[PDB]
Amino acid sequence: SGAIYVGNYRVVNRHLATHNDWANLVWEDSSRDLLVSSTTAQGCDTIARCDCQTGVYYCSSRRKHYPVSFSKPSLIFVEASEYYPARYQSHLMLAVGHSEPGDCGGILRCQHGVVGIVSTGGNGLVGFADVRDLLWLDEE
Ligand SMILES: COc1ccccc1CC(=O)N1C[C@@H](C(N)=O)CC[C@@H]1C
Ligand SMILES: COc1ccccc1CC(=O)N1C[C@@H](C(N)=O)CC[C@@H]1C
Ligand SMILES: [Zn+2]
Repeated sequence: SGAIYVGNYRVVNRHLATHNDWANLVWEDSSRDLLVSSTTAQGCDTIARCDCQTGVYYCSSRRKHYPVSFSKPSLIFVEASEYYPARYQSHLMLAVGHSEPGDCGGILRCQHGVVGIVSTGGNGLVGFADVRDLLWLDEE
């Protein structure tokens, strides 16, 4: 679990969105595993606007913050699950690092701010949904 709080937006994995999130929907994209809902309180996060390939992410299944090198956002095939059939997930970045299904929502940060959130994983791999291209999160 986990979410990003920027201005009056809450960014969550779409598969973990609540019914309140859906009632207050701003934007969602199933192919990205993202959903953004509106908030009443202002959050304390800043979104990175950069092409960084290094950073640190939080791993709940280890209670640890790990430094990582990660790939560029791309279309990556993700196996079928209880939330989606097998498909290409877009804007995904992979890294060698520990993850388990419950780690989704863990934030990845670089020196410029929030880069994305854990969305996928594998045997010694972790995948992050990028948020740096969503320029509108910084305004309106
Ligand atoms: C001190 O946190 C970090 C430091 C470096 C890099 C990453 C983090 C994680 C982070 O930003 N978290 C943990 C977070 C989560 N959902 O992963 C809950 C809220 C909070 C905003
Ligand atoms: C962090 O996730 C894992 C880590 C290790 C092993 C397996 C997983 C699970 C995983 O990849 N997904 C993909 C996710 C999606 N974005 O389509 C929905 C289902 C499930 C939460
Ligand atoms: Zn950066």
